[PDB]
Amino acid sequence: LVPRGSHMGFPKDFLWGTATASYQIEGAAFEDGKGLNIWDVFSHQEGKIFENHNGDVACDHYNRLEEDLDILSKLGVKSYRFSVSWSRVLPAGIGQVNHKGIAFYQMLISGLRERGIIPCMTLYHWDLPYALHLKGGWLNDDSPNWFAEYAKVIKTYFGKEVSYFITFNEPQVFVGCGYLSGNHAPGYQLPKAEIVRIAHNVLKAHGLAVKELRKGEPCKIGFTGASCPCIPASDRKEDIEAAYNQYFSSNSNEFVFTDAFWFDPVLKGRYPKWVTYINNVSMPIITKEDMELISQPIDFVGLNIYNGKYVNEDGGILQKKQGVPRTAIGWPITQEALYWGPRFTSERYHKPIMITENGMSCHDCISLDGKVHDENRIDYMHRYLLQLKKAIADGVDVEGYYAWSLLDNFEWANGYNDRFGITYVDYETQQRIIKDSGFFYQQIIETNGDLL
Amino acid sequence: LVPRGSHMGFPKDFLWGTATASYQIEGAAFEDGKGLNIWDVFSHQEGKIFENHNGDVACDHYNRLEEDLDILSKLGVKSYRFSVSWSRVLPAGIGQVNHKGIAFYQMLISGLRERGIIPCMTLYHWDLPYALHLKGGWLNDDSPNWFAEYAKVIKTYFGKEVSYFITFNEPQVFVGCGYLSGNHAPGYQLPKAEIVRIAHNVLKAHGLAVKELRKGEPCKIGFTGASCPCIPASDRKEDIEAAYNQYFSSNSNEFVFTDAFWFDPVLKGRYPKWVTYINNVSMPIITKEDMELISQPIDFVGLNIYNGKYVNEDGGILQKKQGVPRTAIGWPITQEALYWGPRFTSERYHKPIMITENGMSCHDCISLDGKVHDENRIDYMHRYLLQLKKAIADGVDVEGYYAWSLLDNFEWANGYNDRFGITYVDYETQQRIIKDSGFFYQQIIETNGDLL
Amino acid sequence: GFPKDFLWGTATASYQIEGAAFEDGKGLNIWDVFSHQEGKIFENHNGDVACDHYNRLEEDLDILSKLGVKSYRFSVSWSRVLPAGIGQVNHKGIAFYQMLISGLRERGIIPCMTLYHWDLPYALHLKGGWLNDDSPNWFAEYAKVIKTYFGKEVSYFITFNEPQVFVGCGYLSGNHAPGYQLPKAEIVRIAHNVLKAHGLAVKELRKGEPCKIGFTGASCPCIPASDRKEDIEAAYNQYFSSNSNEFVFTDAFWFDPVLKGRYPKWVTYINNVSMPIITKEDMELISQPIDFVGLNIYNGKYVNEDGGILQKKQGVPRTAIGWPITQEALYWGPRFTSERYHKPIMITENGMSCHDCISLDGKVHDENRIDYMHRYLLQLKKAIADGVDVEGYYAWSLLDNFEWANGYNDRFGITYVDYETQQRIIKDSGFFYQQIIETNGDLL
Amino acid sequence: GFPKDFLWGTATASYQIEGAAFEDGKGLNIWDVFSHQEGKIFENHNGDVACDHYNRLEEDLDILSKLGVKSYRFSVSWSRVLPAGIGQVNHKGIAFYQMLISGLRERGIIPCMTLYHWDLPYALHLKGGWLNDDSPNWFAEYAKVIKTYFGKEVSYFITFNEPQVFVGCGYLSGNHAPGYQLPKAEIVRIAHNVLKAHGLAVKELRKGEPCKIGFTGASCPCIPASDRKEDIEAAYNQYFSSNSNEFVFTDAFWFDPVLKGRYPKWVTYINNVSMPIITKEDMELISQPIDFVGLNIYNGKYVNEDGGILQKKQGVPRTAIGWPITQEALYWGPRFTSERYHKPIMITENGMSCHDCISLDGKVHDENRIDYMHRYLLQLKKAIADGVDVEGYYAWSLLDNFEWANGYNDRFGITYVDYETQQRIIKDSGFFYQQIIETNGDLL
Repeated sequence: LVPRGSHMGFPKDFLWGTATASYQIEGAAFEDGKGLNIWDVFSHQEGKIFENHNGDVACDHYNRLEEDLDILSKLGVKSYRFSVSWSRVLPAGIGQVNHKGIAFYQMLISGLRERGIIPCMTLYHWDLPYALHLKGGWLNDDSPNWFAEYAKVIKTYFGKEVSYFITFNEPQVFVGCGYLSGNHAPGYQLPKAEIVRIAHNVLKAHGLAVKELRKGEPCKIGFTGASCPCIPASDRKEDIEAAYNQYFSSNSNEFVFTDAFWFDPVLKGRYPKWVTYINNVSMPIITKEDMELISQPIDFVGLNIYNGKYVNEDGGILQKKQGVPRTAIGWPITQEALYWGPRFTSERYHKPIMITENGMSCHDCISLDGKVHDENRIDYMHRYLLQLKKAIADGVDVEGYYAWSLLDNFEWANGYNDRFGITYVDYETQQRIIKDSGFFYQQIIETNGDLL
Repeated sequence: LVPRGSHMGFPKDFLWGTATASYQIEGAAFEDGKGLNIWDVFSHQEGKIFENHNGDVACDHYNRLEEDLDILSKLGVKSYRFSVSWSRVLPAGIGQVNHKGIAFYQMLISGLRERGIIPCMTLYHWDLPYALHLKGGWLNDDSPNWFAEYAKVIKTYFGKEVSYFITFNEPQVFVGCGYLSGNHAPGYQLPKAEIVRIAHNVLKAHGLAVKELRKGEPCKIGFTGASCPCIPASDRKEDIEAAYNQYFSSNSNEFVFTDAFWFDPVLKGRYPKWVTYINNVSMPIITKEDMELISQPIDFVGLNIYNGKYVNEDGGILQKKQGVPRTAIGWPITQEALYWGPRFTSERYHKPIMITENGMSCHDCISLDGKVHDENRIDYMHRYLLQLKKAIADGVDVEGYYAWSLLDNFEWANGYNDRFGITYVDYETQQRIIKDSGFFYQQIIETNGDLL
Repeated sequence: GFPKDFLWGTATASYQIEGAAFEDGKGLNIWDVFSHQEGKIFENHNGDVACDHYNRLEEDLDILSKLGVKSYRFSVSWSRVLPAGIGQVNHKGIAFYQMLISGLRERGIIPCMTLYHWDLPYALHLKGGWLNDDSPNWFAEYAKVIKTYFGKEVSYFITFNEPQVFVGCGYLSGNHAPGYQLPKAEIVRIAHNVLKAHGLAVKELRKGEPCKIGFTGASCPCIPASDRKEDIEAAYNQYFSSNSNEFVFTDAFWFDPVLKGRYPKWVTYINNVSMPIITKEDMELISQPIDFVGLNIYNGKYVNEDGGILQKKQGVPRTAIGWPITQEALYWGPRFTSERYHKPIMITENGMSCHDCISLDGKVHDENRIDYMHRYLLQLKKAIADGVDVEGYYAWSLLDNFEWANGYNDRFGITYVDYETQQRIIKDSGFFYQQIIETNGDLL
Repeated sequence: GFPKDFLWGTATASYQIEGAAFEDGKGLNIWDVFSHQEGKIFENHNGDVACDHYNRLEEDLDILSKLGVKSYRFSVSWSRVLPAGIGQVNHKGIAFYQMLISGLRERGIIPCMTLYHWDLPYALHLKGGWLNDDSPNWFAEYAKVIKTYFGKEVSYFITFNEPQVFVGCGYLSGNHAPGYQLPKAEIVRIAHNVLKAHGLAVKELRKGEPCKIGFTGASCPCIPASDRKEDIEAAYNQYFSSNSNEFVFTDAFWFDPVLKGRYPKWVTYINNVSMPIITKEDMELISQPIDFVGLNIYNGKYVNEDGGILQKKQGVPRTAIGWPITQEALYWGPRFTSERYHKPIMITENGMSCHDCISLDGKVHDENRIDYMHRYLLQLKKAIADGVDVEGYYAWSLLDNFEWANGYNDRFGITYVDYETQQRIIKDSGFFYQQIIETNGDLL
């Protein structure tokens, strides 16, 4: 990388954001003609979620939109990253549009523009329409075309007022956990060949969606991966190099959760070399036309980084420190991940990066004083943002940072047992209480991070 | 039932048969334009089959048809029950017919008619075309139409020479083990509502397939269930009634492996009442028209009976006797199952019955004398046929009995570790050796079971 | 408010803090072996070194007196003082605890000594541990050594810590050392040997100096739906219920024997092969007079008006180890135990696991721990107000330490320990607590 | 052909046939308790009654002589003769075995007594079983009691049956009594104690009458692919290989200590916490001279020229318990053992589980067992032809019986047992074997 220098710090037009996802916050899962999604069915299956929690109601954000928009303004957030519920706008996934569904996102986007908050719209954050699941979901050859139709509808109704789109959130997770480990919807444990087939169809879906998002008003399009940065043992050149190689490595026994497996097709138009020699029963035919479609020009790379892994000089994973600082969900705190992650991604692909998620699960409660004190989240945020500022100094093009999450919400298989919000939600009353971290982040934005 | 008494014994036209299934014997899994089926893929997944056995080659029946036909005639078998490989005649499951696949079954049927043996063709014995699995298989609303199209092709090409059809074999198992327990292809563990959805789509497929099989030549059409008969504690009326009720019972927590859940729809055009009360997420919509489609008139009920369970006077399950006679697969020998199973089915539905499978897994070997002695199989067959003869005497209309199997073969998740054959197969050489039970059965057929 | 002479304390256990597992002729304990068995502990952590408290006794004593703690609850490593579990006493082991107790008395801090905090000497484990008919006698000998060498200076003893856990987790579920999953009859045999062991240890501890003797249960209090009389009775009955299929973790299975001299009725009616013979003399031996009941309370469960446990509230406030925060537990637990047994209560453990770290400012901020303590202590103070006799409250723990099968992944300390340097850093909670003690809880 | 003095026998074990588990002062054993634990045994079968051989000794002896058996291998129930494992001898227990041995001698049948066939007295289990330092002494005492009451009329002794199984399955995998899953060091400790126990038992069995003393291993012979020297040597190496990750079920791990007075090399390099101290005195004690090596061989595995274990053939002939039929096992097992240890070999167990039943003709036809026996015995004959010292062959088993974790679901008998009525029906294999004995296997 070519350095930029410290002086400026964070860019003047840096998107200080917060992120949510449809299923995690919206509720009203069976209202206003919305079609079932795979998480509605998965979450209602005995044993799949922590204490059989589900997203039926969640934060009831569908009905409390106004209140949450006021929290965004109050905090002084520049950008709001959210996902559209495919099944809310297209109950069957294709064909008939649901106007009540469109109306909701319309009211959200008007509320955002009225408050001068830049919409960042995730098209797919895991809530596959159930009707499409009944037709084989991402195993179906037509799944790219289904997604394209959805993309077209998105652009049609929201292309006017929304200029930031992300096609897919974390294919590593929704394919890996959804279809390999089976812990996420729809809860399958499929063979390698089918994982490759699904990947291939998700990536082609991405291409077609990009094309659909290009028709009409100009906009910035992104793709978000789950990233677990390899943190080098030292600043020695060989150690950095080993961490870089390990970070972008993949093989037929361990690919679905990697960066390279997804980002190489998107950005370089090629899978990792190993893919070409796989001959397993039922492998998809991967063509040159496929790879051109997949690698449509996009504007930014989205990184979801929560933590990384310390590697040795040779790129092997170092044993975790005893009593290493950790979060409420069990993950370690590794501040340098928000340096090395963006750095290596910039070095490899030479693209603008947005941190589409960064946040911490904390055992938050309402204290006797009626407030929610989350110093651990503040320290986490403080530490991670310093590392991201260092990455910008060393010449990484970073255009935005999105705190996960605006609200405590339904954390997938962990239910409501993990609170990631800068805003606390009491689920008995649906009361919002802004946490200390919320005000901390507000001050950062107002000072554009100059005082970190 | 009105008895006929024990003078006549087995009817004059009784179909003495043996039974196989496509995937279990054919092999040639990747030849002659045959498309993949779910078992090709499932069996190649690590850990799914005993010692990773698969049906790639199986008994190589595809190439050794003439030797197998010769065994049939040498034994004097009246009828041969087999299944057609959907994926062999329709590689994508729909659309393009594969004429080399047709030619195989053509040469089988000609071979049979030439030897005066009556073909009993099963359409679906679990080998769903992989291409259709990728479209969601039986979860897909169109899966009935797929099957219908298959059935039409069946009728078109084989309706001339084949007069006995079975639409589905053991939906209890291919749905229950395929989609609930996940031990069989495609290896899923789906919620209750999806099992009902699959069941309903399978049953509608049956309806449509019957209609296709009715167009053109006249034939007899059946539907085969896996049945575990409840054997009453005694001949007292109340003990019998209790066994009857247990046998035909089902509920939302135990239905997929039951008789009534499948046979009530087919034969009486109604689900068990509990189904209409369920409202789980994403239950299929069951219409009056659906039930009329499902309940096309058919000519016989198929029962696959290997063993039953002894019940107390209240219909509760009695504890299995210590050291009860059992088989190599671990199942108990329960002779009375082949009396009570047919009897109760006869009483409930008043339809002709065929025993479409009965047989035993034995730890068979080639002895020093070069022969295969299976006296345990002989005794099993003798005892069960005695019981079937008694059912016929007590007024059960039984039109045939098919021994499972003609050949040792691929026994699904148990691979080649379970031999059910009246003919031994050495898989190293593909040598067939008719077992003692084969000659025993030959004698039964020639005497029409008069000497049992 | 809180009584004038209230034992404001903090608590630890030998294996969780000491380290120095293989020095000065200390014999092996079951945790030394168990912890070294791959897969038994989070990331194969072990207490070989732990907080190195063996070697940093002085520093930790200064923390105690800096916080102004009135009493220090700790356990004695049975294997450190009796390496084979019986016979030859090890004087270098005694020296350590002697040095500690001196340090405590020099700072005016009342020692509260737990005899058995789960670190069964391995040599005794090779002889069948608590399945052995002689196991009560082994303990008695250990309790006699304790009185001999420490009875002069120590007048608060706890025989056993959480029999629910070291038996239930150690021999039923198998998540704790020695990691067994034994039949019901052997669980009862173990329980009966432990309870007889307690009796004999009480008698040993009664010879010589006058002292207060206690017994500590892991208690999960049933919190009534409301203050309605019937909801309270339903909660009480649930709290003190037990049966053949769920007893090892209950209060009544252990405390009724100790305090009422009888097991729950169902225990006698069992006749599983190999069940121990429970005699009248056994029960008289078990039910020696003791001076207080120890309650380890972390959280409880809410019960409906019929005694049925309610489902945990969605998004309930919780701790870093996953447990819910249920403040009312430190009211109802003491109150119900007081009502049933009419003995003085000692809260021998109360605390919270937090995801603590050193912030950019070099301090350890644990506001959650502060709220937890504040809330729970309010409840205990209300129990006192309503006439419940509570003689002491010990915060778990003085130090972040080895949390058994969770290793070092759970920090319960009012003092943070960086395990890389063994540096102690007092958390905000430590100063909060200091202030609570100074004011005897009058500002809660 | 087969030698003139060949010991053509059949074999049983106490717990598998005797029943009468709770009578005539017999103490509990681990299998009494384990088998009553929910879900430990196939359909919760136990040996409370088994074949009721205790109460039907005459009938079973009559079958033994009817078959023309030359030797009868049985085990003595430790807990039947010493109800507490040590101390008071139970003379009603002794009487039974005295009656058995009388009935054998009376019928001209050579007794072959197994001391330990897995039924450890429960009292000793409570004292830590084979983990306890005194367990070799417990067994020594037992072996002295055996010699005292049976040394006059019994000249064939086997100290331990299948240490591979009772230690491997009993304490590593946990599928057999007592049902534990212990660390490597505790397995080696148990092995060492069993082995030392063996040594003391030999010395006890030497005091008085001269006798033949053996040690029985569970053996899985490696069958060379071909008769090539390379394939043979590779099979030999694999057959006697072991390592710290895979030793408890091997031959070398147990037989080297007994016969060569050394453990395999890898044992030197284990430094795990709790590892037993193996002294040279221990090794000399273990490695007492013995008269024969007992092999229990059911099947083997085929190894390529490299020594790598070959995959099982698709559709290989197998038994009702799932094992493959590998006739050559009863050639290479003896030969390789004979070459390594230069000791006389006794096939102390060989047979086949079959899905046997009473046919309509009222007979029990078991042609598979007949073929199995014929195929294996031909292979044993060929070993004797090639100069392997084999002193006898004992068909497992006389009766269908309690097959441990598989309960009564696996029938190994040459006599069928109907558990409803306890009727015995000699199978075709019994008669087949009778004929082989009368002809001394000349017609094989």
